[PDB]
Amino acid sequence: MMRYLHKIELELNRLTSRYPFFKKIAFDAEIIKLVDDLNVDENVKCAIVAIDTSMRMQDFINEDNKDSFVLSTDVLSALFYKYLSQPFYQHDFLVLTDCVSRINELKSIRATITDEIALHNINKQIHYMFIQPYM
Amino acid sequence: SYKAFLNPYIIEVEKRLYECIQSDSETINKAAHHILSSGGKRVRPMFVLLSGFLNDTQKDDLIRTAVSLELVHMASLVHDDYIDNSDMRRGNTSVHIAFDKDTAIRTGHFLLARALQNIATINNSKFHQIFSKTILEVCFGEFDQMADRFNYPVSFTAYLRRINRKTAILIEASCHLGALSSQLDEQSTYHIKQFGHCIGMSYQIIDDILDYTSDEATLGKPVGSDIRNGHITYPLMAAIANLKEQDDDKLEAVVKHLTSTSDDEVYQYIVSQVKQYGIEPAELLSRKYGDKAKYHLSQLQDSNIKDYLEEIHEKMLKRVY
Ligand SMILES: CC(C)=CCC/C(C)=C/CC/C=C/COP(=O)(O)OP(=O)(O)O
Ligand SMILES: [Mg+2]
Ligand SMILES: [Mg+2]
Ligand SMILES: [Mg+2]
Repeated sequence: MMRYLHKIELELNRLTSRYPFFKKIAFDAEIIKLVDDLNVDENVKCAIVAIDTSMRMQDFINEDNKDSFVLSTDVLSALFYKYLSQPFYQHDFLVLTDCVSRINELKSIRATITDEIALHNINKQIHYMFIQPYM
Repeated sequence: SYKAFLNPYIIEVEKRLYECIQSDSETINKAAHHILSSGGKRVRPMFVLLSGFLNDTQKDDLIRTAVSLELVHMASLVHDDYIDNSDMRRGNTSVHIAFDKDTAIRTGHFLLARALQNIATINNSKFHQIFSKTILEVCFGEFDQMADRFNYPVSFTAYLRRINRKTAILIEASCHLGALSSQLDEQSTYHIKQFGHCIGMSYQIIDDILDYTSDEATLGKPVGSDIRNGHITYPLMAAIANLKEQDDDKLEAVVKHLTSTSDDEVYQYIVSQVKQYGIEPAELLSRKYGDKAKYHLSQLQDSNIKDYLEEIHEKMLKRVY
């Protein structure tokens, strides 16, 4: 466990402890191991993990967990923005906010495609959305 | 004459609002357009712009700050209507109905993405500190509201907190970020900042009042929607206190035992008790915030822009004045 992981897990555990309607699903294990070795600040790693988990929670949203999950993806987005604001990481912000825009685009188009190879490729692009710009 | 001064800007931000939503994704472009086409008083850009016009200055940042606020405001609405199960918006169908749940959630995040893209230009920590702080706070307010559903009592402090985060602060940010993107002085920034906060407070009380007083025509949804979804608001709180003064605490008992599975008869009872006992104190409270906003308007330097803000203050709070 790195320093940045302690930081975000501390802040998320505080949220679950304060707001009962915040639900924190597990971070993607593969994306954690990669982020661990990224050449960026502690703050940028937190934003990355925050926004990545935010979007992944998108897929789990039912009618049974929506008044929990929808808002929870929104603080995670707000946290992402909070992590890059003091000091302002302008370049990382422009990059990752673009990633947020593009990952929602790829998920829509994903809903309207059945082709095998095109599914494997777009999923790949969606799964690695927030870490590719840093490799 | 105030819709003349902001006329060239409102159409400019509108043009850029449609620019910001352009997408190579089919549904998202349609969905973003769908809500962007739906009414919109654009009241938040109006505060951004007017706040920046308090001192002599010109920035491209000003009008693009307004564009971002609208995008965030609308991002919250798409998500809201899906959480609250609402199917209507000012007479237009909500995105999760017109499309589906997945599109609704995606487009919300998409709008937030572009809104943040739009202001990523502005190289300023304070700016982003303020903006990111209010967005977090809005979420926090929503969490609290969801946990407060069908949970009585709700303290007066907790109610003020609730309406602050869900309406007041985003508008306060509009006046604050607008003042920043114009390098306005601390004395004048404080007053317009507190004007935005107080106007938003007053307006949200009025909204809560209308949930009880108005009809489904001006609401677009059943009268007493807030309480039917478990939301305890100041009008209900005030009504309960008044009846206890007349030694009648039956309303209190009913609200305390209120549940998500409660019968409509119990809600109809609650509604009428609120109409009879809770309206006037709620108006009184709303007026306090309105008058406080007036004071902050009166303390800033006399100018043309001051008159436009004052005329917006009369329009938005007409129901109480
Ligand atoms: C994604 C983002 C930027 C923020 C997420 C947090 C969200 C969804 C905030 C919703 C904003 C509140 C609207 C009013 O709520 P109401 O009382 O339900 O208002 P009405 O009755 O008009 O729906
Ligand atoms: Mg709501
Ligand atoms: Mg709603
Ligand atoms: Mg309402």
